Amino acid sequence: VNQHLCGSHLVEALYLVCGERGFFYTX
Amino acid sequence: FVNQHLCGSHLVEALYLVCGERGFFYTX
Amino acid sequence: VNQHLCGSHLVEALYLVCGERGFFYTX
Amino acid sequence: FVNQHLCGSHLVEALYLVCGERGFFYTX
Amino acid sequence: VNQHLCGSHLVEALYLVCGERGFFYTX
Amino acid sequence: FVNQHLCGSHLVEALYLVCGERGFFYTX
Amino acid sequence: GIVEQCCTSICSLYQLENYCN
Amino acid sequence: GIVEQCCTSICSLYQLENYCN
Amino acid sequence: GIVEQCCTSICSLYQLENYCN
Amino acid sequence: GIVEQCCTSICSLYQLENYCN
Amino acid sequence: GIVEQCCTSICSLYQLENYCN
Amino acid sequence: GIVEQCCTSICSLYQLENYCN
Ligand SMILES: [Cl-]
Ligand SMILES: [Cl-]
Ligand SMILES: [Zn+2]
Ligand SMILES: [Zn+2]
Repeated sequence: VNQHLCGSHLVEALYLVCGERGFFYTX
Repeated sequence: FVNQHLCGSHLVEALYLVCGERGFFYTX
Repeated sequence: VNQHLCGSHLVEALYLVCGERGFFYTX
Repeated sequence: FVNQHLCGSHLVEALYLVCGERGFFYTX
Repeated sequence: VNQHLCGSHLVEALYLVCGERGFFYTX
Repeated sequence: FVNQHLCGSHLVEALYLVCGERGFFYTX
Repeated sequence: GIVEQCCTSICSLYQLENYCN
Repeated sequence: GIVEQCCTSICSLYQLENYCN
Repeated sequence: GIVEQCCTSICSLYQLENYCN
Repeated sequence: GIVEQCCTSICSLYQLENYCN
Repeated sequence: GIVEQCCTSICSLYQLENYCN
Repeated sequence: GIVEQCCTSICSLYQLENYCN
C-alpha cells in the first residue's frame, strides 16, 4: 500500500515536470 | 489551454488507478 | 496519519470507479 | 460535463477533510 | 519519503481551510 | 470563480513540488 | 444536489459540512 | 470496513466497487 | 489523442484502459 | 513547524488554521 | 498575482519557481 | 525502475526528468 500511494504522487510529479514531452510510468 | 492542463492532471491519476501493474505512457 | 493519507486516495478512487452511482465513505 | 467531472473530484477530497471521522455519502 | 507525501496532503488541506487568507508552507 | 478555485488547488500542488525545502507563501 | 450547489458557486467548508454524515 | 479492507492491502477496482451506491 | 478524446467528453474507466500498456 | 505538528499526528481543521495568513 | 498569471495561461515550473521562498 | 529509485528516497526534479519521453 505504501508503494501504491507513492506512485500516485510520482505520476502527478512526472506530469508537471515533463510537460509537452509526456512520460512513461512503469512499475 | 489551462482547462486542458487541469484535465490532464486528472487523466494521469485515473490512468494510474486503471492501468495498475501494467503502467502507461502519457503522450499529449 | 498513514491511515489519513490512505483515505484521501481511497476517496479519489471510489469517485472514479463508481461514477454516476456515487459512493459512501465510512471510516 | 467534463468541467463538472473535474469539479466532483475536488468536492470529494474536500468532503473527506471536512467530514473527518463522520464520513459521507457522495450522490451526484 | 513518508514526510514528502504528507506535505502534499497538508498543502491541499491548508488551501481549503484558509481560503481567501492564503497560507504559508514552511518545512 | 469555481474554475479559479479548482486551478488554485493545482497551483499549490505544483508550488509544493517546485519549491521543495524552500517552501512558499500562497496569497490569492 | 451537491454538484448543483458547489460546482456553480464555490462552497465554503461550512456549506460542504452539510453533506457529512 | 473499507479502511480495514483497503488500507492494509491494496484493493482492486472490483473490490472498491463494493463501496459504490 | 487522449487529451482530445477525454477532456472534451468524460471517458469511462473502460475507455481509459485503452491507453494502458 | 507544521511538518513536526501535523505529519506525526493528524491535525484538526482548527489546528491547520494556525498556518493561514 | 499568481492566480492572475497562472490560471489564465499555463505557468511553467520556472515561472512557478518565482513564488517560492 | 522509478518505484525503486523514487519511492525509497525522494527524487529531485532533475531525477524525475529521466522518466520523461
Ligand atoms: Cl500518501
Ligand atoms: Cl480541475
Ligand atoms: Zn498521498
Ligand atoms: Zn482539478
